[PDB]
Amino acid sequence: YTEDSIRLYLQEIGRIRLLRADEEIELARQIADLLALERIRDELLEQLDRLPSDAEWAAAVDSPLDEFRRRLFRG
DNA sequence: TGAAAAGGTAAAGGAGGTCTTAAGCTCGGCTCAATTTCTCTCTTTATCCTGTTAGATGGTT
Repeated sequence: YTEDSIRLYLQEIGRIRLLRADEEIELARQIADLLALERIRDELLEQLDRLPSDAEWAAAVDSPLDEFRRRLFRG
């Protein structure tokens, strides 16, 4: 039960293991997928002048709402 | 009826206000160089935004 705040942040950091290069490549692919999906949604926002619903966004990707949502989560 | 006793009138003179000029000034207008604002352009910075590919991976006092 330390009072220092920086040391607590450093401990919280140390509870996470460094990535490996293959892990970086794998995560980078999912990040790119998320970015493209976000760009599409942004297009729906311009078309709808409102936030698209997950169903409309899933419809914009021709994807089942479950599959789409899980892909979004992974990203 | 005579006689105070007050009340008038017509002057002279003064006191006071109101007019007239010779001397001088200074004051505004008029011109006319001689310039400070103003308002456009025409730039020229002042400020903000985005990106950067060797590898790096837990503090100092």
